[PDB]
Amino acid sequence: AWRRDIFGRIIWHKFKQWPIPWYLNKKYNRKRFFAMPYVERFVRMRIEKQARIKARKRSLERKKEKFLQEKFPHL
Amino acid sequence: VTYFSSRKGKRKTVKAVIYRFLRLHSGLWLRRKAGYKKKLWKKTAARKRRLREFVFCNKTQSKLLDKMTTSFWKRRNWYADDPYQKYQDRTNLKV
Amino acid sequence: YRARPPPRRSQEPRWPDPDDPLTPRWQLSPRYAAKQFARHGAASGVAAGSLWPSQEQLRELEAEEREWYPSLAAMQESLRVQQLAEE
Amino acid sequence: KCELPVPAHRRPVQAWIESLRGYEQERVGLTELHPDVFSTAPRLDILHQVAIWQKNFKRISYAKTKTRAEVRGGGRKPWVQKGSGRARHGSIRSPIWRGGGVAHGPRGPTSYYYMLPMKVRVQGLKVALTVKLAQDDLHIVDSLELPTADPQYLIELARYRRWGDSVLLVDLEHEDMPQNVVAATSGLKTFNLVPAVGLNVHSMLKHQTLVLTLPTVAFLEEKLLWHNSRYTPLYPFRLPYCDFP
Amino acid sequence: PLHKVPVGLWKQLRLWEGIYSRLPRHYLRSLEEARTPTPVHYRPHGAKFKINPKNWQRERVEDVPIPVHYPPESQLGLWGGEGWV
Amino acid sequence: IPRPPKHEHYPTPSGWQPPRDPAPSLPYFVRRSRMHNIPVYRDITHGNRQMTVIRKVEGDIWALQKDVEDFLSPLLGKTPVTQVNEVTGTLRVKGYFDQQLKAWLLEKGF
Amino acid sequence: GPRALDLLRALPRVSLANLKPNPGSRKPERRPRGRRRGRKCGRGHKGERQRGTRPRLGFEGGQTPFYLRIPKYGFNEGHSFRHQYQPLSLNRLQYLIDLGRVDPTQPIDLTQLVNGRGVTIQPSKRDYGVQLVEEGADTFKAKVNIEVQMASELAIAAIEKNGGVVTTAFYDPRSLEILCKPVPFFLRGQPIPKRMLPPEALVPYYTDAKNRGYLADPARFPEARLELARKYGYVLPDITKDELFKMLSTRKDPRQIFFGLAPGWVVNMADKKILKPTDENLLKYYSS
Amino acid sequence: FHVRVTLPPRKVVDRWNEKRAMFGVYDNIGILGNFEKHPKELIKGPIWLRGWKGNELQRCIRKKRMVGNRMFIDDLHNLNKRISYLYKHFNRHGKYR
RNA sequence: GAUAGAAAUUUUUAUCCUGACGCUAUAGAGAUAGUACCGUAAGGGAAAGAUGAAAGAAUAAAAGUAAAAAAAAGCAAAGAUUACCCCUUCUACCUUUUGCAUAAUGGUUUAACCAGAAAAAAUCUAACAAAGAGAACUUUAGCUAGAUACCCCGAAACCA
Ligand SMILES: [Mg+2]
Ligand SMILES: [Mg+2]
Ligand SMILES: [Mg+2]
Ligand SMILES: [Mg+2]
Ligand SMILES: [Mg+2]
Ligand SMILES: [Mg+2]
Ligand SMILES: [Mg+2]
Ligand SMILES: [Mg+2]
Ligand SMILES: [Mg+2]
Ligand SMILES: [Mg+2]
Ligand SMILES: [Mg+2]
Ligand SMILES: [Mg+2]
Ligand SMILES: [Mg+2]
Ligand SMILES: [Mg+2]
Ligand SMILES: [Mg+2]
Ligand SMILES: [Mg+2]
Ligand SMILES: [Mg+2]
Ligand SMILES: [Mg+2]
Ligand SMILES: [Mg+2]
Ligand SMILES: [Mg+2]
Ligand SMILES: [Mg+2]
Ligand SMILES: [Mg+2]
Ligand SMILES: [Mg+2]
Ligand SMILES: [Mg+2]
Ligand SMILES: [Mg+2]
Ligand SMILES: [Mg+2]
Ligand SMILES: [Mg+2]
Repeated sequence: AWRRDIFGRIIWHKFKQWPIPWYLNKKYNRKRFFAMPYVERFVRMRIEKQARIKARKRSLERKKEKFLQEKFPHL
Repeated sequence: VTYFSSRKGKRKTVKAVIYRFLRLHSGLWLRRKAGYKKKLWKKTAARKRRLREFVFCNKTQSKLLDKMTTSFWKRRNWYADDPYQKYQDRTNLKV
Repeated sequence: YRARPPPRRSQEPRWPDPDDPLTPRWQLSPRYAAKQFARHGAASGVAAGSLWPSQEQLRELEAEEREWYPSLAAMQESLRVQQLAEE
Repeated sequence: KCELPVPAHRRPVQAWIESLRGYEQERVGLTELHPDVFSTAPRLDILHQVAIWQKNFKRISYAKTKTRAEVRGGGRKPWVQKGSGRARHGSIRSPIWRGGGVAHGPRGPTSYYYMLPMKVRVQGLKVALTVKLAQDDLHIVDSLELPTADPQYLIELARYRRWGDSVLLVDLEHEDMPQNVVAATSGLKTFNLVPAVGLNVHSMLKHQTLVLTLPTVAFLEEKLLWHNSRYTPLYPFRLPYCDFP
Repeated sequence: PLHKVPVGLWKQLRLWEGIYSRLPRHYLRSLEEARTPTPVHYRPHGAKFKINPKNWQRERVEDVPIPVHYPPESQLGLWGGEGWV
Repeated sequence: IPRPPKHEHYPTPSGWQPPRDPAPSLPYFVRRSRMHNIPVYRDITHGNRQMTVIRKVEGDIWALQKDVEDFLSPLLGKTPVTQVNEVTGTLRVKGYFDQQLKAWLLEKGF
Repeated sequence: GPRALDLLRALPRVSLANLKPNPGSRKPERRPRGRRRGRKCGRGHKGERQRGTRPRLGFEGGQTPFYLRIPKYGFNEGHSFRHQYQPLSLNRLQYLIDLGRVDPTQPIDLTQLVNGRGVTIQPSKRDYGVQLVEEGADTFKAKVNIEVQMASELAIAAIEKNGGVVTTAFYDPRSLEILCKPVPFFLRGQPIPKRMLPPEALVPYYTDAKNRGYLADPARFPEARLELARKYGYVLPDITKDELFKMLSTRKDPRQIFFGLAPGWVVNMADKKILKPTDENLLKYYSS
Repeated sequence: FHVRVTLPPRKVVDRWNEKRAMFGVYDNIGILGNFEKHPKELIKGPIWLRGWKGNELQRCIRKKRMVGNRMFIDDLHNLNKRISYLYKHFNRHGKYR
């Protein structure tokens, strides 16, 4: 199932097999799948961090098109 | 003085200049004479006169005062009834 | 080279999406509607009767206007008590 | 004939009307030009002023350098104040330091925008025109109907008339330019083709010859002359006025 | 760079997309509109306009709510609309 | 701006005199203001330097300089100081002659 | 014309390549480099100034600051609420009729004075209108209908002598605005509101035939007006007998902003069409 | 101070390329065009800087008040800090007081 | 006091038309990487690439040295000379100070980095002018525009 871990990433949770029901399980119950309040900050930063990389990838490729077109006067 | 405001970027004015002075349009700055409400009985009638006066501020003081004062108090003003409107211009000044 | 088309100010009525989240709320106000009538208003397809106050707006304007701005006769009578008291 | 009154003490100007169909039709006619536009006292002063104002006022330089605040890291005193026996420093991003901040430098997107006052820009176009005329390099045309879309025809036409290297062709509106002009010129570097709404000083000086259509001149003369006779605007002129559009 | 949309609007368009989009419309509507809670701790002045005693002119006067924090236990009982100041 | 109403009587109550039907033959001319007033103004510098500026002059200003200073010289006993700006089409003179120059350009009917 | 012109036949092309701005236009900036302007760069030596921190402007070095020793005073006191009236001299008025900016033929109120650019009103700055003065008193030959917010005796006199009618009318801040720059108010596209009544203190000024106040009883108009002549010694003209009479008579409601229009209306200037309410509550509102 | 040994390929620039020939074309648009659009609208740039000018402090405080809430966290931070610094520096320092 | 600082009420035309009087390997992002490395940890945090189509073809210009160790004398040079010295004549340089050859400070040397920003008032140039400004303002020659202006490094602390 799609779940949300403590780090604010949304993850694909691979399931597991247990001899007992989940609410009777120690180790399962002390796992936290959910975000707490403060994490919301980092989430944004992640976005932003990521958002820059796309931003300057584009801006590079655009450049590579000028250079070539001024190195090679086609047509 | 605040030469640049926070929110407007403008040049702020000092209020405590304004509460005690008056600017004519000639640039002459007008003021009370200090201590005129102060210890009257102890004073000679002559002094009392000299104090109850309104007086003028020398160039230094004026320029200083202008710096602490924005455009808006330097604008021209026509008040109805104005006691001081009689005064605002300069006459016969040959320098 | 031939020049670009000269930049023109479109003279048609112009209405933003009311439901677009990014569109400003100053362009979504009643006043903007009024203004748009003023500009063209025939073509702007603005409901004319809306350019006047509602019954609520009307009765409130009424309430405040009779509140802070008395009658001429009433102001003269407000002045007679003063003048006679000072006499 | 001029569509507008000349002042009493001042006689108009006259320019040959050339047409564009034959190489060999040079003076097809004669036009009276208004003295207050094309005879104005030449002032290179304002030419200069506005020429600059053209260059700059559009300019936004995006150059940002990073202050000692905006550099990566170095939020700390590298070593202690005393006893090391070397020069004291704060962060390694002190501008003194190699990879550290830049003291002053450029800042951010930065705009130079200023409005040369109205009647000034106006009188600038005035002067530019007067000059293009007085230096003999202004050529009025009627028509602009072109015999053909072959650009060599145009180049060679400028050749037969000793027009010099470059040319700016001015027409009344964007829609009404005949198709042979558009065709032949859009494939040319030196010649240019523009609606008279985009007539401008910089370009006027940038082209060794100015060429004006008759409806264009009758238009210009008016639009510029409007301004010696005009009030100071109350509100924006784009708004309704008594006389004014 | 910038964001395509301001972040104050991030929690709303949070709702326009995904599972919230199949939510009952009446629900979202009772959620959108925030009525201004009853004055409890602060005491309101009646009029929109009130004369300045010092200055002697009519003055536009507005009423600012007072921040009131609710301990988690507040949500467990019925506190009648009040809480910590 | 309205072209000012032709009257039966000149000068008018406020003192406005139209320029003539012909213009003089003096080898210079003075455009009236966009208000049809004579372009003679007064201006100061540093608060103490008094000046008088004649504007909008088309022709040889040098001549105008001759005639102006020769008009003023009986008044001051000495030629008044002059700065001619040929490119500006403008004349400048030390002191306030505003009133007298107004008249003197009503004389020649500019 | 400008023989300068014929000097340009001689010279090479004016182009970008050759341009000098007017001498003394650019006064060149200098930079603290070199032997002269480097080394302390006109900042002095040490102390406070060299480090850029010298104290704020009003400061005396701790001696009680000049501007602060002096006692406060009612001066600029309530300066915001003191009414202002932009003056208009008669000389300026004669001027403006003379060059036919404002024409005497049709009525004259503030709006017209504005459109001739003869006066400038900034209502936001507590300007309550134009007021009249006597400067061209003897100069004044014109027969005119004038409506101002304030006028002085001598002024009223100098218009009477020539046979015009002066009325003192008041405008509130808002209505005054609407008055001065009316076209942009229309383009606002809001109805045309009721006019305020003058405040209480002002009431006595506008109820006097003494001032020919617009709210005054017309029964005293012929009286006090004739009185004006005996004081200033001239024969009072008969206005009722004149051709231009019906314009001079022309008044406003105390509720009317303009000439010919009415509270509640709305102007569509695109369709060149006026709009009036047929609803009753509205008419009771704006006609009251 | 070691300087470049070999001549660079001389950069050839046609000043007759499109953008340079067409420079400043619509500049007079308001005037010649019976003003509707202002020269301003010929300005293509950063949202807050169109048809406006100011010293650093004003620029910054402007970018903030306009695009502020659309900025990234970190840039924003640096912006508030630059603002503060500038406040302190323009008001509180100088030779000229 | 320092400073703080509103609102009523007003203004705002479409998209289209992307770039660069931005950097070029100490610059430009920390970044060839959050890598080595440094911290128990939170945390800090680098430096470096260069031949040519083809390697499926093998400039000699910084300090520093070497070619060439030194010859009675002395801020090292200068005036000079037939002649390198020999002769004669001159208290390194910055900062700092009343005053420094000072036995006061700083510095091995080379290279690259490395520090003056603001427009109230004022002047200067100009437009138009009882008016001027492309709205809002200011005016008893004035308004409008332009041009002219106010650095760099450093504590001990302080709060989270
Ligand atoms: Mg830091
Ligand atoms: Mg620290
Ligand atoms: Mg530190
Ligand atoms: Mg680095
Ligand atoms: Mg760096
Ligand atoms: Mg002056
Ligand atoms: Mg020095
Ligand atoms: Mg020092
Ligand atoms: Mg000292
Ligand atoms: Mg005023
Ligand atoms: Mg700056
Ligand atoms: Mg792009
Ligand atoms: Mg690097
Ligand atoms: Mg070597
Ligand atoms: Mg020796
Ligand atoms: Mg010594
Ligand atoms: Mg000592
Ligand atoms: Mg000593
Ligand atoms: Mg010693
Ligand atoms: Mg020693
Ligand atoms: Mg020692
Ligand atoms: Mg030593
Ligand atoms: Mg020491
Ligand atoms: Mg030292
Ligand atoms: Mg040492
Ligand atoms: Mg200034
Ligand atoms: Mg500088």
